[PDB]
Amino acid sequence: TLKYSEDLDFILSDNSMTTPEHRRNNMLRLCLDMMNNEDLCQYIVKYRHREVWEWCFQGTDPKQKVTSLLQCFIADKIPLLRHDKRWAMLSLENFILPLATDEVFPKKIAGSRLVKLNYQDLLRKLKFTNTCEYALYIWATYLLYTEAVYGAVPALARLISRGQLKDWDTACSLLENNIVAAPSGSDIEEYAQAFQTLAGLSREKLTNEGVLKCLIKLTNHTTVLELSADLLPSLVRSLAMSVQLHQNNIVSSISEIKTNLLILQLGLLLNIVSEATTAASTEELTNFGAVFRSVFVKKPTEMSFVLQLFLLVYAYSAGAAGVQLPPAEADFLKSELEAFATDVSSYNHNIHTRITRVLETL
Amino acid sequence: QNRERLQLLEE
Repeated sequence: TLKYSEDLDFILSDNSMTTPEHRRNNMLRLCLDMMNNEDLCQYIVKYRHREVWEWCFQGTDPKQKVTSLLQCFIADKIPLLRHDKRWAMLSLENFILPLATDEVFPKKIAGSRLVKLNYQDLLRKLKFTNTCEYALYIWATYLLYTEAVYGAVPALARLISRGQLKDWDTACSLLENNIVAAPSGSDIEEYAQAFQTLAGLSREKLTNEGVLKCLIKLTNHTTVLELSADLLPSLVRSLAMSVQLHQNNIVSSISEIKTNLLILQLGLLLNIVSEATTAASTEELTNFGAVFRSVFVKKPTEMSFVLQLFLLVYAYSAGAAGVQLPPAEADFLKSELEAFATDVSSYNHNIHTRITRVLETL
Repeated sequence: QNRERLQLLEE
């Protein structure tokens, strides 16, 4: 209709002819209409999507928090198609990443009375009321795009360690997805930083699946382990005590949460202990001795992936600490490891390859 | 299927 068309001519005022407050005020009034009127939204998307978008994103500045919030709502309310290049008007490195990693959000808006009422009213309706959370959301929802973002991996790790949010799944996923498979020396130093940050978190964070996947992914680059070597025995203790805490779930388990957790902690152990023989000999990891004894005595015909993984990580620990297993114990281990190798060979060359290496010492 | 099998180790 007209009505929408004339409304939009009005609200989309030339940004080069207005003050930032007036711009901000028109954007507020636009968001609030769109929030209140699905029909206006359909209209924009069918007929004026490019002009509304170029108007909203003509200027972006992560220091203007209220405008940035409104702009995150627009991106979320009338997103462009995935491959539309006008997504580049929201710079990952200079707008989105800064907003994603800055928890400070103003609690007041400078403005008339009606401006402030309109703002409160919008805030009560928005999916998120600050740009840290909205910008993480936009980034992971619409822009998991994207070439790796420079400075993203350590800045996200720093954001997790400050601990302001109650859920890290999105931060962690974006951190994980911005680790490349063939990092430059510069990426590697960023990866080192981020790993030292995450490895410095409370022991509780070592039970968070998101954080563990980042830690596994970062530790895939062995040069990250060398640059951070003095932190490894400490991480290994934490992980080995956690595994020991839930050892009842290693042989058998009816818990998906506990099983995935043990698999991810053992996968992280494996990453560290197969590459750092000094860390493989950390004393608490050798208390995996107890559990292996349990398993060896009361053999089981059935071996789950978690138990196989435990035994592999154990074989690394035993070898580094100079544990000598009597011939029965060594042959059971060698033998269960060879069977695990036959399973994993078609689907995880990394594990197979670690098993092979270890079997050379058996 | 969606079971954790550590394919993450290979990226």
